[PDB]
Amino acid sequence: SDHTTTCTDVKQCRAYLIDNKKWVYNSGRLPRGEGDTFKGKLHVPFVPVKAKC
Amino acid sequence: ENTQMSEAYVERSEECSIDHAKAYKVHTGTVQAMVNITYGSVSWRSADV
Repeated sequence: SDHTTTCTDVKQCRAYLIDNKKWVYNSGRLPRGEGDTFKGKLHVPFVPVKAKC
Repeated sequence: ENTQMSEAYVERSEECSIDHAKAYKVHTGTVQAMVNITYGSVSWRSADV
């Protein structure tokens, strides 16, 4: 919370955000997390099935 | 001054359980048939031999 930084410009300091309440699929277009990210699974809804055409 | 990892890895697709090319090796095996038999004054009776 708060933490008023004692420096001048907004262009010389980066910022981040650590939200861990929800979880995301490991895309190839997202940066990898810090350490051990767990292997928790979601089902794939529309699987292949052998039908009649 | 930065570093991006970007590894890649090949695994089996999810449609491989429904169509795939099984690769068999064939040796000689049994021969079966089916016959229709009548004789004299009886009807046709069939069995697997």
